[PDB]
Amino acid sequence: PDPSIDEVSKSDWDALTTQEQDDIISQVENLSSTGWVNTSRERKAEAIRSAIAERDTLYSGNMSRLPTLDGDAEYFTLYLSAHKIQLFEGGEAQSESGEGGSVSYSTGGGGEKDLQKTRYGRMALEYVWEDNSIAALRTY
Amino acid sequence: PDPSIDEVSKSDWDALTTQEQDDIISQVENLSSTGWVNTSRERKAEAIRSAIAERDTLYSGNMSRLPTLDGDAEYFTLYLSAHKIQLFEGGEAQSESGEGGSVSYSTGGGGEKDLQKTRYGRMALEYVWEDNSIAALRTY
Amino acid sequence: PDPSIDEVSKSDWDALTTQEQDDIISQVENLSSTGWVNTSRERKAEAIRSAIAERDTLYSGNMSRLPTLDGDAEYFTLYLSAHKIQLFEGGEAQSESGEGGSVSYSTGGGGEKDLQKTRYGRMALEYVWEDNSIAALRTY
Amino acid sequence: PDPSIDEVSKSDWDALTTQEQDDIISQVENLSSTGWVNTSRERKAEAIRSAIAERDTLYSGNMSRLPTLDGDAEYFTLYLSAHKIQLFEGGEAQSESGEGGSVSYSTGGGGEKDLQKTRYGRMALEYVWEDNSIAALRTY
Amino acid sequence: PDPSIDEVSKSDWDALTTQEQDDIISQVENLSSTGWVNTSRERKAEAIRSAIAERDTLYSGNMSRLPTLDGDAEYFTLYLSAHKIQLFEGGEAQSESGEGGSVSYSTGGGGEKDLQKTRYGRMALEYVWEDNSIAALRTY
Amino acid sequence: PDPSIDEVSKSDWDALTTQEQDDIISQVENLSSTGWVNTSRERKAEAIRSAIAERDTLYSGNMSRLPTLDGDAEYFTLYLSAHKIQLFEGGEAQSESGEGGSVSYSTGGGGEKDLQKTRYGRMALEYVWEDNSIAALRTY
Amino acid sequence: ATTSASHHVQAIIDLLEAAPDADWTPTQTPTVKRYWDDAQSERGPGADMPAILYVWSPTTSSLDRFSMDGDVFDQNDSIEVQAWSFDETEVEQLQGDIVQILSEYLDDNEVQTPYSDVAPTGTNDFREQTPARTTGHYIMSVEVETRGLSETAKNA
Amino acid sequence: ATTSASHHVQAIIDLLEAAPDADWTPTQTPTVKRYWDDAQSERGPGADMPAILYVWSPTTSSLDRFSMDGDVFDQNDSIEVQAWSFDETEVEQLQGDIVQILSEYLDDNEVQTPYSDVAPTGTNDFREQTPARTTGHYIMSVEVETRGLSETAKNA
Ligand SMILES: [Mg+2]
Ligand SMILES: [Mg+2]
Ligand SMILES: [Mg+2]
Ligand SMILES: [Mg+2]
Ligand SMILES: [Mg+2]
Ligand SMILES: [Mg+2]
Repeated sequence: PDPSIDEVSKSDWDALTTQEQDDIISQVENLSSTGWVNTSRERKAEAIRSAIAERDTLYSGNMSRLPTLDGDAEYFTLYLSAHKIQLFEGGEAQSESGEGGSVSYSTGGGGEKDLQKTRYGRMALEYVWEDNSIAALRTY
Repeated sequence: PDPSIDEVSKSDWDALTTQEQDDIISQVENLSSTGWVNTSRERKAEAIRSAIAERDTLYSGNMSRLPTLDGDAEYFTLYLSAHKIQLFEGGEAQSESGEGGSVSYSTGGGGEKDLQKTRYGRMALEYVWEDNSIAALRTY
Repeated sequence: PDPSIDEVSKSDWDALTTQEQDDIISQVENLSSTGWVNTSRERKAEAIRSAIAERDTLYSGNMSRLPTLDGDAEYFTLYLSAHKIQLFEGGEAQSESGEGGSVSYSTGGGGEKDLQKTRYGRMALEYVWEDNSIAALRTY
Repeated sequence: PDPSIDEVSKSDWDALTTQEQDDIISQVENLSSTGWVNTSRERKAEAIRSAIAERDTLYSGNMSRLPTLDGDAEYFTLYLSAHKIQLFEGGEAQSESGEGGSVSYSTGGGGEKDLQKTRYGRMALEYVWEDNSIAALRTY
Repeated sequence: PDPSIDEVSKSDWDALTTQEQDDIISQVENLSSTGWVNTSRERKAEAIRSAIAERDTLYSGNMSRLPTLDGDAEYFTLYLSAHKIQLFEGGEAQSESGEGGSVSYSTGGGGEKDLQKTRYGRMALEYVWEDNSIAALRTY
Repeated sequence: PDPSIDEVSKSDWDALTTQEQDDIISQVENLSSTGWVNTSRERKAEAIRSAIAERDTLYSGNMSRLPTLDGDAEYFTLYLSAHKIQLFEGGEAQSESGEGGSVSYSTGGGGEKDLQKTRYGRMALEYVWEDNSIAALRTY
Repeated sequence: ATTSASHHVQAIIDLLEAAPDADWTPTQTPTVKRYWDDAQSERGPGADMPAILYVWSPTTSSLDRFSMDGDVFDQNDSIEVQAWSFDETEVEQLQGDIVQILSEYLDDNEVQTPYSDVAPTGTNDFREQTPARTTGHYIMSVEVETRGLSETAKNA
Repeated sequence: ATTSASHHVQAIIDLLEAAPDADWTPTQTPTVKRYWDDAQSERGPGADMPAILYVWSPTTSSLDRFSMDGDVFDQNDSIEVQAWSFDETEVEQLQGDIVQILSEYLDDNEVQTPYSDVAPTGTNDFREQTPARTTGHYIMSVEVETRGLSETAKNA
């Protein structure tokens, strides 16, 4: 995309053309083999706008001089978007069956927090010190 | 929209036009691919009105001089609204079955508290310090 | 591939010819007997682009005078790509069933972090000290 | 094989003729009763090249001035190849069932370590001190 | 068996006549009522060649002046060969079923390591001190 | 039999006539209600020859000046042979089912070591201090 | 003409896709898919999107001998078309639409279709399966069969 | 002539293997196997290999009395052939092909085959069963019946 997803905040996202916004949505749809094709544009756009705001609020700032978002903010925002899109449909698909055909996806309980509950969340979690409290400060 | 969900209190919501309420409802309805379309307007309006009131009462004020609502108040109030609609529908589906076929959503047991019991609650929970009590105060 | 996957950064990956990029996809696709043939080219391209980005931004630098990546950076990036593609397809099948007959794949529960959760991730994990914090440093 | 699998590094493997490379592949195919006959040449070759590169990088160097690889490097690289080839198809099959009838393979399952996940891995693991950390050093 | 399995190393095995290899194979094939007959000759030869090499590398030398291979080296190498063939056939059957009827072999989970994973391994394990570290040494 | 099974070692066993050897095999077959009739002569002979060698290596000698084989060596060697013949076929059958008719055999988990895994092993185990130590020495 | 499809599932997809935007009862023309085009956790439409029809062959096709010559098979095929929507009136209208769409071609001579007969043979309602407490898809279906003379290799 | 095998499964394997490369529709000739040639987790092709056909006898063959001579049995024999591939169109081409290939021989007076009749009698689609997330095998099948007179050695 012309603006990459890490360049733009919530206020910037609302200013985008349909084409810029569609190119970013297309980039997110690459993260799933089904591309979430039955879920409408508005919902994917809302998930991205949420992921952008949530990055800028919960995952900006620092722990020591180090940024709290250590990895590539592009892929962090894409995974956080894909995580939210999945959670707009339902949980993780642990088990799927229809017309006798059946599959189960080895998920496990995984813990308790939102990012732990889906594969895109568990990828996003490595970018942000896995939500650990490594912040350190002193008297001067 | 013209207003936003973070720019109104319970008293203001009741004074919004139908259109302004409906646009906020239309924003909340983006948080599920299913849109909760078979649950009526009044239930979605009530879930939002309650989410606004519950933010302003239970999830407001300061904790060690920080805001308790540090996350984006817009998306927080949306997630709290979507959470409330989902509990108005009886909660998270663990499993579903029919002539469409069958699916399971990987939840496990999780925590005891309302925000731990649904995915929208677990998303809202990160905007409010995961309900932790880091508040602190001194003699003067 | 003539430019190897470890000889290229995200900036180089976007700058490769179609054929050079395709030769690297053609290499990654060797890591599964199923070849991920029913997931598109662009999805496999995005997976590799993201894997290169995480190598460069999360699995780079030093842990004492050691590198944080100890194994072959080619096969590490291949495993990281294969791991991403499998999560784009929903993860490991613990079980599959149909008129072809049925199978179960001995996964158990395993770990909680994304590399622990999938076979390509578990292969990559040995390349990166199993994600342990073995770095040491002195005052100067 | 005339050039044994321990007489070659990654640079050598890419320089081998089709025949020389196929003699090693032919030896690897003895390690399974099925011979992995539905999986193509290129995927077996990629697995062996990976096993060679992995041996030379992750399983090289001394440990307490003993070698980090104690067992025969031929059979280690063979079992490491067989281990990787299995993981290119899936896990160990815990259970298999055809048109009628069934069998289950008593695997039980080890931890998050890939070498615990398959039969060839669990053999290769004895060659490399069971991944134990008996390395030792002193001041002079 | 004019020569025999503990009277040869890997280099000697390659130098034996076809008949002497096949005689040692014929002796190993006695260790199952099923003889592993639907696994080909070459795979049984390979399992023996590997068992010979793995004895001489991993299960040789002394511990507190005791031999590490205390048990009869003939039967040890046979059990190690039978173990290797059984892992080439995919492991221990926990359960079998068909129009012949159904049977279950009482295995439980057992240990994590290869020699614990099959009955032939569990026999070989007693010949080599159950893999315990009895070794001891003094200063002079 | 003319030579009882406790009188003869591995070297003596090979010197036996067919009649002496058949009489010993016949004595072992008395330990099973089926007599293992579907399993061939050579396999039963190999199991006995193994049991003799394993007695003479692992279960000869002394601890605290007591013999390590305390019980009747005849019945110990018979049980050790029956244990091996059983393991040449498979485990204990915990469960069997035929033409609808079905039975299960109260085995339980039973531990880990090969003699613990089968009924003939659990009979043999009492003869040899149950693989416990009572070993003692002093300075002189 | 309207299909020339190589297999019955694609033939019925083509017939449903060849329907004019005027011949559906709803405002929006439905989307037609193979049953295997979508995974289970995302099967059926999202809100604010047109309703979905899933097509597949649920039971054995038969190849009866037509005659003593062996020159052709009397092939008989079966298909189910399921309609998924959140709207209970919309699935009812779609079921009626599928019936009165696939009742064209009822007695072709391989003119439009490659068949002698494409017929709705039955209809299922599954609305009673949808739990009322949650939002969720209603499902209804048309079972449709197909018959034609299918050429053999015997006489080259 | 072309098969002469003692049993129907090998006979249909021999018929499918005898088929010219020009008479398969895909780019490359499929591989023919007994169902029990492969282990389950390995069943079906890998990528960059041609599609695979699995042949077996799924049900009881009848031995009917032909006459009160007792000289011969009216043998009626059942086979299924499954096509496995990752391509949803390739399995359909293979179904089409298997029906054409096995519709030669349709009334041998034991000319090529050791039978009076080898006929496809039905076909199945199982493409609906493959999940949409994972790459994995589509499966389709042909059901085949075979008939002939089989000698009793009652009179010898
Ligand atoms: Mg980590
Ligand atoms: Mg958190
Ligand atoms: Mg390790
Ligand atoms: Mg060990
Ligand atoms: Mg012991
Ligand atoms: Mg006792």
